[PDB]
Amino acid sequence: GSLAPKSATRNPVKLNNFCQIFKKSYEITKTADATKARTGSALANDKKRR
Amino acid sequence: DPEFSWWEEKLTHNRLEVKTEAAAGVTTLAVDTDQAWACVKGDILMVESV
Repeated sequence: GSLAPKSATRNPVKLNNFCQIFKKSYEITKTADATKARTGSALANDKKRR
Repeated sequence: DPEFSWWEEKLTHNRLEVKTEAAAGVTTLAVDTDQAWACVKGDILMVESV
């Protein structure tokens, strides 16, 4: 024959993260582009590697 | 390519110089270095004049 008890409660936990910028670059001189060499064109191989 | 090459060839006589004096009746002659390689069996050589 007593009274009702006191109430209690809790809260969730917050989590977060960030976004990151990525960059990769390739470069070739115009003379080397026109120059014909074995192992194919240098620009395409550089693009593949990068 | 930025670097290019070509080949040229000259047509010349087969001229030999006798370094050592030889009298009539000598079957062996001495010439300048590596000059005798051009001649083979059957070639006709004639003494030249001014």
